[PDB]
Amino acid sequence: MFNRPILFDIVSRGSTADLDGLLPFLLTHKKRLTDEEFREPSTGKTCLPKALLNLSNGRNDTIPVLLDIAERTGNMREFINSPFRDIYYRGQTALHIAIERRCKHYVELLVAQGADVHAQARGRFFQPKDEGGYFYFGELPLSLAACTNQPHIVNYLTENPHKKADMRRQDSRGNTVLHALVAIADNTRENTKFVTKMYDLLLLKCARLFPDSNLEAVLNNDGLSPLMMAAKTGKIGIFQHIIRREVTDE
Repeated sequence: MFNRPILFDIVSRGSTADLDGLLPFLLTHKKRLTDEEFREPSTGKTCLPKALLNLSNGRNDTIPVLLDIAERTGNMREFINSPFRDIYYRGQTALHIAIERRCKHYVELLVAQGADVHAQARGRFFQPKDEGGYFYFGELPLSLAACTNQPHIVNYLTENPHKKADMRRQDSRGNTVLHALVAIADNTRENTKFVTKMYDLLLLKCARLFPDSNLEAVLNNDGLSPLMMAAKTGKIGIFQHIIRREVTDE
C-alpha cells in the first residue's frame, strides 16, 4: 500500500527501509511517481521536493532511490522537472530547492539525471500580510546561484559535461544573469564585493565560450543593458566597477 500521505511521510523521514515494495507496488498497480495522485493537490510538490526539503546533515537517501524508481517506472525528466507553487513562487523545481539549500551534492545529481537547467521560477501576485518570502533573483538556476553568492555551483552549472546552462539566457524580464546581479546589488561592502566578483567571473567566462558575442550588450525588455540598468537604479558600487573594467580593457 502506497499513496501520497504515506509516501510523503516516508521521504519526509528519509527512511530507505520504508520504501521496500514501492517499485513492485507501482508496476503491478500500473502507477507512476509522475501521476497526479502522487502530487500535492495544492502545490505540485512531487515526492522529490518533499525529500529535498527534509535533508539531514544535508543528505536524504530516499533521493537516489526515488530517481531510480522514477526512471524504471516512468518518464524521469518529467519527474525531475515537475513544477510546484507556494504563495511566493510558481514554476519552482527540484533544481531550485537544491540551490537554495546551498547543496552542491544534489544539484550535481539532478543536473546529471537531466534536470531542466533553464527552468524559470516566477513570482506570484501576493498580499501585504505575506510579504518577505519573495525576492527576485533572475528566474533561472544559473541566476539563482550567481545571486546567492555560490561560485562553486555557478561553475558546475556552466562547466559540467551533462547539461550546461546558457549564460546568454534571459528570464521573463529579458534579464540575463548580469542583470540579475545588478538587481540584487545593494550598496553594502560585503555585497558589492561578491557581486563584482560574480559579474567578472561570468563575463570573462562568456568571453571564451563565445568570443564574438558580447554578454554586456544584451538588452532587457525595458531596453537596458546591465550597466544602464545599474545607472538607472542607484546601484553605484556595481555601476562604478563595471566602468573601471570596460576602460581598463586597454
